[PDB]
Amino acid sequence: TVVVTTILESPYVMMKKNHEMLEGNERYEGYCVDLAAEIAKHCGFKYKLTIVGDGKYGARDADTKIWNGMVGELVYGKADIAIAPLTITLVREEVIDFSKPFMSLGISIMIKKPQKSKPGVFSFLDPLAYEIWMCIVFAYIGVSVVLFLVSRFSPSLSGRIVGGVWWFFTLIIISSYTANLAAFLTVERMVSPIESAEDLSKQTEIAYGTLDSGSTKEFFRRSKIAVFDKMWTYMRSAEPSVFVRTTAEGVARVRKSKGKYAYLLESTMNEYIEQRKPCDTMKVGGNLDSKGYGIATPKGSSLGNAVNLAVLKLNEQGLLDKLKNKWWYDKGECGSGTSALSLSNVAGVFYILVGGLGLAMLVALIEFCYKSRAEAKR
Amino acid sequence: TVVVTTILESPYVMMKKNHEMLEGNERYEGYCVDLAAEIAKHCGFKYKLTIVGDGKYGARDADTKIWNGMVGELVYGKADIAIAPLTITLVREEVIDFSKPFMSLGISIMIKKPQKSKPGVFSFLDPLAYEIWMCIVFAYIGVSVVLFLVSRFSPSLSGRIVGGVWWFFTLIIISSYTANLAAFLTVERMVSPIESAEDLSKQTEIAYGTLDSGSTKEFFRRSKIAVFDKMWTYMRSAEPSVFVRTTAEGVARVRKSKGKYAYLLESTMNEYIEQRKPCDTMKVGGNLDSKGYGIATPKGSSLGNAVNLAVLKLNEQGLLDKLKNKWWYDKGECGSGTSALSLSNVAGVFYILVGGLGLAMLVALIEFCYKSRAEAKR
Amino acid sequence: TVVVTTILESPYVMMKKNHEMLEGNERYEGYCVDLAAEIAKHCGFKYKLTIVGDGKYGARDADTKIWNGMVGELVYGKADIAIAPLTITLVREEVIDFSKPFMSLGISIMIKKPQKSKPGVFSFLDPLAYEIWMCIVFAYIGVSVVLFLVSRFSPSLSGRIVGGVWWFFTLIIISSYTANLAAFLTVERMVSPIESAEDLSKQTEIAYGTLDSGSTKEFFRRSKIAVFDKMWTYMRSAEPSVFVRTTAEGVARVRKSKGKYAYLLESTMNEYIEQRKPCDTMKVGGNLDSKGYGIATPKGSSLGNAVNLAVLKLNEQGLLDKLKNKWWYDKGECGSGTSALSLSNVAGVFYILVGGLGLAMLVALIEFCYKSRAEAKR
Amino acid sequence: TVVVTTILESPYVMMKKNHEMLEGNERYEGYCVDLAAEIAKHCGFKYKLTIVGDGKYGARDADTKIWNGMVGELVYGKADIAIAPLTITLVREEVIDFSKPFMSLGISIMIKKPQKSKPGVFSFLDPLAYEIWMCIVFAYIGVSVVLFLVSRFSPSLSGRIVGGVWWFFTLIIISSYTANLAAFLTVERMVSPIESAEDLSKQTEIAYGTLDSGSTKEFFRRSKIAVFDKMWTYMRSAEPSVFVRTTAEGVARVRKSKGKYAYLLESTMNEYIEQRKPCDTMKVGGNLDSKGYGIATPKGSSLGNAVNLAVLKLNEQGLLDKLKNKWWYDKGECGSGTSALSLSNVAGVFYILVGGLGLAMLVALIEFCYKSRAEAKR
Amino acid sequence: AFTFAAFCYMLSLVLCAALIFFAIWHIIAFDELRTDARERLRNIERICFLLRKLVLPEYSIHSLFCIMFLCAQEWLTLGLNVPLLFYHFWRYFHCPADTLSYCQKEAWCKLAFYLLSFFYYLYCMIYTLVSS
Amino acid sequence: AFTFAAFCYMLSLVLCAALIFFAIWHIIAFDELRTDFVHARERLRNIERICFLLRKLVLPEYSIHSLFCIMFLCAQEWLTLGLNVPLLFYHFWRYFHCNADTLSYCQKEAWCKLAFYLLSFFYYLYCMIYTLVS
Amino acid sequence: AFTFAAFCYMLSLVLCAALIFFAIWHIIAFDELRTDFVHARERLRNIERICFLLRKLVLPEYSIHSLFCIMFLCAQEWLTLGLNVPLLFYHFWRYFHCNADTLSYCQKEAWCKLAFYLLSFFYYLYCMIYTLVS
Amino acid sequence: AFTFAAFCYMLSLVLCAALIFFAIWHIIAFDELRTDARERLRNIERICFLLRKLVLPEYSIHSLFCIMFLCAQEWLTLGLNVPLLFYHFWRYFHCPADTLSYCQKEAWCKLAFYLLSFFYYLYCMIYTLVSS
Repeated sequence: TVVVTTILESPYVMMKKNHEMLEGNERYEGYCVDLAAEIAKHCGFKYKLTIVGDGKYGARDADTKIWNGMVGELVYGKADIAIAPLTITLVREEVIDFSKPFMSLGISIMIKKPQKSKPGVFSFLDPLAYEIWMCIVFAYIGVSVVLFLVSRFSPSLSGRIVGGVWWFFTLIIISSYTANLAAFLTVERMVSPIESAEDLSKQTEIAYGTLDSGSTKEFFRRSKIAVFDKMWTYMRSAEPSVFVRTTAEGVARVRKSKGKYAYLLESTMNEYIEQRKPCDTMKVGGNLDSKGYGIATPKGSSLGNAVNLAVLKLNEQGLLDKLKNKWWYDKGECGSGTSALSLSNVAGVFYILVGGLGLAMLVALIEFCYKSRAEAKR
Repeated sequence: TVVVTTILESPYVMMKKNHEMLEGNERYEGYCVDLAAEIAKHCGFKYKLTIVGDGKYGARDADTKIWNGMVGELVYGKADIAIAPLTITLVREEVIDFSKPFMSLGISIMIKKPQKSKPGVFSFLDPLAYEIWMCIVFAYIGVSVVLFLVSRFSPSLSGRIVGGVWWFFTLIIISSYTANLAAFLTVERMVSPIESAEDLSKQTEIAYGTLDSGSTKEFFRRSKIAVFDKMWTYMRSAEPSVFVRTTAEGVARVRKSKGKYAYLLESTMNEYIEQRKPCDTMKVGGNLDSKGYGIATPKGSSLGNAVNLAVLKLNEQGLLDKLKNKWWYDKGECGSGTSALSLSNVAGVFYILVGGLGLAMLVALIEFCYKSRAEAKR
Repeated sequence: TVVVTTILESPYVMMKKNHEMLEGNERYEGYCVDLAAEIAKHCGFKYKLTIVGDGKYGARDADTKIWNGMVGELVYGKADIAIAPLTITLVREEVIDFSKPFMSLGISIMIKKPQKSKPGVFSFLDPLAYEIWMCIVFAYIGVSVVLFLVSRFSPSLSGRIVGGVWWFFTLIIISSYTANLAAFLTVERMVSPIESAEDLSKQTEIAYGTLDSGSTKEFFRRSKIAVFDKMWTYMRSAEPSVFVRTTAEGVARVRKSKGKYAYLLESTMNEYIEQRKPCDTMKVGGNLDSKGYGIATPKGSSLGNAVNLAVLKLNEQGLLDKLKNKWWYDKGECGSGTSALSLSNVAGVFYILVGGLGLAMLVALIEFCYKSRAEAKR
Repeated sequence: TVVVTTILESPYVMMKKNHEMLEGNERYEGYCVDLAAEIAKHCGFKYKLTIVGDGKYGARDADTKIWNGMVGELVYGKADIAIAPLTITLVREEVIDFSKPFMSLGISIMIKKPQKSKPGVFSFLDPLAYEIWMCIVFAYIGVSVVLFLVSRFSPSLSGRIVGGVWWFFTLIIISSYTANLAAFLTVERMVSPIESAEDLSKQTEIAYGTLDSGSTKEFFRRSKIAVFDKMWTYMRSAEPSVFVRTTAEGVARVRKSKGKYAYLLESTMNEYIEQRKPCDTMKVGGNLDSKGYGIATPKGSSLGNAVNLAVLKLNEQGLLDKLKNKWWYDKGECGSGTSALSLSNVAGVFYILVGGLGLAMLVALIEFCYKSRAEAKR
Repeated sequence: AFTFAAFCYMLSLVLCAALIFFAIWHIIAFDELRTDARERLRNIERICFLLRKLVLPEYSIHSLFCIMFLCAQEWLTLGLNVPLLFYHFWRYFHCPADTLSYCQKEAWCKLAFYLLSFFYYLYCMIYTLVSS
Repeated sequence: AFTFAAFCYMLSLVLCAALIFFAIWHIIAFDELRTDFVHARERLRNIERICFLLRKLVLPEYSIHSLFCIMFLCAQEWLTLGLNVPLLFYHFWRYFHCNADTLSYCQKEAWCKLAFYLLSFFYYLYCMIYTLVS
Repeated sequence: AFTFAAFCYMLSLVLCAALIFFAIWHIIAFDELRTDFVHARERLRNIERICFLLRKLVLPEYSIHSLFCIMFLCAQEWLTLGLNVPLLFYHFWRYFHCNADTLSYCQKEAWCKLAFYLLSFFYYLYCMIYTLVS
Repeated sequence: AFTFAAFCYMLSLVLCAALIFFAIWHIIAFDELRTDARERLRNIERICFLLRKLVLPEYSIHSLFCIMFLCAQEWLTLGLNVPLLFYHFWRYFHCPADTLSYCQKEAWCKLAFYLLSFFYYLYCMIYTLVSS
């Protein structure tokens, strides 16, 4: 048989519900399970799905240069093959031989999907533009002036055509405003200003951090590009600590920071959470970097070419995409992903009403204290 | 003889109003009864009816390898012929000679008969909270007050601007109300409840369930179809349980639920139910699968050859459709069971209108008195 | 090998595009093709897909009792098996042995999908009910009366509350009408009063006919039911001749008689056309009768049981539904199946306007000829 | 040394502004050029560039069984190493040693850059025809005329009823206009253009096409995926032809078409195009498949082992991302390339307003003259 | 629950609520005029002015009642109104305007009729409301 | 079958009804003034009243006729508009063209104006009719 | 953070501004009448004018105060409404409770009414404030 | 194409179209009064009435111009209006109302200013329209 070493990470390596009532390869399930099944079908051998001890993927010590993880297993002969979501690198290739990637990915951006924003104190103006509002105001005051002129500058045929045209105007304005507001309320299209990493780079309102110990951190540290260097400078000087100790910690932070944070992680896990509950997440932008998960095998081996060819066979057959849609979307829980009107949407209306009414009262009072005062004193 | 084994399943076979005072074929009554009567009239024989012991149709046990129910009764001489809703299957055709289907059918969907057209008397205020209606009312009366004041103590500019701001305010207000109402109406209008199975596969609000165990879920299993595959995946990951015990359980739980649950069962039973009290159910989705019920008989027999012809003769004469009508609709406790705005949605408006009118008549009468009396007489 | 006799009828028996560049079983394609392929896989034999000569399905002569069609081929040994969309009957069973039906169907109703009706001269009233309109009219005249009373019955506090309540009323009415009209215009839900055959039975505006020579005609002639007998009486006395000579003739007649005709045919072909171009057809109601297509084989044969079992094997496997979705819906072309406002929608408005204006003019003129005449003469 | 065979495909490899006055590696320029430069700096060798004769990558002939292009050049000693967009495949990995992908990519979608935001000056009349606008105008002036007449020759009832009917008329008119405008706006608002491939599989208005022949359609073929299966079915039944000749053909025909056509091609070429004049294209749908380009080399070589390491080193240092940025965006002829109502939708309203106002001023002036002059002076 | 006829009944009810006080004022003016120089002449003329003035409202509102009850399909109620219409028509034909006894008698009878039609409309509306 | 012209024609005939009434009233006024042609004071008051009314019934003619003209101009109807033009030309001619002499011809002028406006009313009716159905 | 009460309070204080102005004008009117208490004819005309104005400034008090009361009643504010009730009770008492004697107490009555309405204005302001933020 | 400032320019243009005729009427009234018993007194008083009356419109419209050009960000145009505003303020402070020479001179200068601001606004609007 073969020593199929891997690690517990979903939806690649999962324990069936009846794991205690089972003992064997039937225990584990997920993506890499079916992957290894297809590989065995192509190569025709027996295997035993083992697991890593240190619960890590693979690396070496800085001082003792000892390989920890599946790398330590394969290099030191403790295993024979590692069908796991292993990341390809220069260091790992220098000691062993990978296969052509079967799943390409890259860093992504997880956030909470845009929820209904604040009622927008001055929202009743959103359906139209400030320019149109000021134009309407000026039209009103100008028509008032004109009507004032046809009373003193002349005793009508002036208040008739003016009345008709003003009726037309106000009619069309009413209709336009109502239609636009109805369209706004009927569909409620939600969007956010974050469609890339450049957006997060320019802005500073919503924060963004990464696991305080991992490959993404090292990458952002490196990559001296005008953009990612800016983000590294930001996160190196940013309070409170945007960094976290585990993934679920960052996910929960995003969930409790609806519009104040955004996490970075492998696009695969991001799409995963995007389909898991409570379905309050979403991936934005595209893969900033480019990486690929590939099989591993010791430097001197025999299956190297076999698996290197089987991976391409599958990728061309249209099977890896099948398994992905199975373990991400078909299994997906969020396959799906009106209200009354509150006062906070129209508060500005009453504010302006009261302001204008108080102004009118003050005007009338000063006019009175002037007119009557002059008529009495003189 | 001629024995005739059947099963007590309504409405195919049922007992007269008084089964204690009956002895013979007259005891039972139902579709299958008239069916057997016509069969005897065709082949010209005397028969005696009987019921199955286990109260089942027929099936094998993985250990006994012995057919139960009427199937076993036939294979083991306990029955000369079977006349009942005996589903046709491959396993059963291997041991007995089914006649051609006297009734074709298939899986169906069931939902609550929608008659929820009871609108609140003051529903027209639903688009926005009373928190805004009271503001509207009090602002109206306050602006009237201020206009009266300005026109009283200064007999204009202030009047002009209060009129303009009131115009702006009422504009925005009626616009908001109309837009929210249009959104509500539109949303309520573009809701296609259901027309087939996929209408449910692409949604998750309305759950759908089946019996705890039966040919239904089996058909859903081992089903290549992507729609039924997704439905089976959903129901298997259902929480709470979509599957339920005996039909009555699903029927009642969907009866109480407004539109949140649906029950997948046989089309024929769904028809029977839809024509039974409290007439609060219906069937819309066309039959998904396609099967049929047939008359069984021992393999080495002479009736089957002489019975298939009778079945086809009755299917051509429409006698079978006639019996189905008789026992589903003519015997139906439910005879046969829009877009505009009804008055009920606006009653409160006319109510308050009449209220204001009567109050105004009262005010005018008391003022006319308080004036004429006090002046002429007093 | 075997003599697989059939007939050219789509989507069951079709000639591939490269039929002239081919010679063999690869020529033909369709539903029955894959059906016979699965049958051969189950039974494991060779066959040659022949075709019928007389281009008919099967029947016998009234005087010479000679079997024409595939029936003549199988009974007279000219063939060995008939995998065709053959209809099961009593006569055919008396000479040969069919198999359990693989496709259940029944007569249906083809029509042209409802197109935008006439602009509805008095359509502006459709959003509401006549009762609400008359209520509004009476409210207007009554408020006018009241206002007339507070001028003579008294010199206000009466025109204030009345003004406010009337403002409220007209506001809400405007909003309701606008919202309902917007909902009507946004979605444009199309429906027709034909959801069954009972509808066509009661009404007589739109006609309905069938091929002047076929099984549907004989059926409608027979079936002495309160409904179908009415329709037969209708069509036997109906001008012009609703009957036709071929299917395509009736389809074209329905296409040129958008709202004046409805055809009857096998539900299979109906669903077929419903997916073909110009996609201007639709099937309504449900299968009035019940029939089934089944394999055929001579009375004394050997494959009888084999195919009788293979048909059920497939029907339980979920394969016939696959082939149907393939040759009807997947192959389907009509996988998919706003405007400005014309004057014809509001003509009644201007009609009523002009009527009322002329009435007002006449009233004013008689009032003048009375008042001035009395003031001059007296 | 070291020969380097490539292919003249932009922007990977291109010629300097003056290729006639150049001799050596300085002749060419592009991504692959700097790539090979870094490769040489890593492995420390001198190289000489060359182009392929057939102008192709590589493939087999069903009769020659002889690889062409750079593949054959390598297998037949005509090339020491290949550095170009050489798609990785199973067939080619069997004859040469591909390095790990220096660039991951996949199939993409292309559409016309939408900037169609030019509204008609008098668009606000679009909701309903001028045939109704002129009726409105003339009815207004006629009703004003009749009111003037009634109030003149009979100094009321007629006035009351004409006011009421005018109220009814204007009510219905504003309601109709507002509702039609709301329908227009809403419809125009709820149009999700595209976000993936399924957005097209479920529609047929916008056609999608590919190259006449290539790996693209081959991927579409032998594709179990239901979405890609349906897309292939559609394109195969496409009339006119969705498939086209060399890329430029599809590009131009989609450029001219507003939104009726889409071109499926490689994501990388789509990016290059989107960053080229006339900047009227974009890419939105995520990559469907997942493949990569790699450095090839003769099987029994030493560079591949020494080249995969360099490739991974550059992929980790981000040098590849930097080169792509340089040659796609920095070298981009296009730098980087809502809901409310803009004034343009209402300009005509203010135009006619100012028109009526100026006309009223003129009328008032001429009346003031014709009165004062004629009375005092004349 | 509403049927659009309850609206007509409510309107007629609110209008008869004023008709009844109008007829009460009529009877009171008659009792005051029962006294039958310049002071009395004016005290009589100022009231006769309002009286002769307030004719039109009755005809208008009765026409309104008849029209609404004709369009609301309340036939059983219209027959109980048409006699007053014919009476008003005969009045307009020839009305006394010796002149006090008949006036007070017609006023009393019309007041009783109005106050009973009040209850008639009220009960008819109450029954139409809960006819569900 | 509306074409925007049926509405215009029916409005025009509605106005022509008031026009016909004004013309008939002028007929009767001139008839009574012919008959007539403190009793002198009463006659003076009556003739003053009738002349005041007539002077108040001047603008309606111009207004309604200019309305007919402009309406049929925007409706693009040249089969009857050209028929209304002459009356407008005469109306503009009256300014520099125009009590025992004035009525001598005014009688026949008003009679012919009555016949003309009545003919135009009937023409507008028939045109609205055979335009509303087509 | 609106609660429908901030709008009511700001409207009430807007009205209380006019109320304060009327009260101050009454202060000054009574002061000038005290000072005063065809020169006699001029004084009679001036006192007639001022009394006419005062009689015209009667309904505003009742209206605005009843409005405050009913508004705070529908707003369900019992922390300041109970404070406005006494003034309404005094206003209704004035009917069966109420020129050298009337002003003797009217001076102090108007002074205390000024202080009262000013206090109520400030209270309404502070309440609108600490109700709009919460 | 519009920018919301073309609207202010159109409004000011339509308003100056009347201001210019107003100033023309001023100059004409001055030329008519140049004659300087009861007939002449009345012929002068009836015109002085309208003249003294038509003061407010100027202030109102100039305030409108200044406000619109302040809110439309047309600063270069407001500076060409503020001097007339200060002039009108000094007039209201002390205005002669010996009294004819200065009146006609100010009238002529104001008319020239209005007729040149006409063209200024017209050209500014024409340029703002086609600045696309």
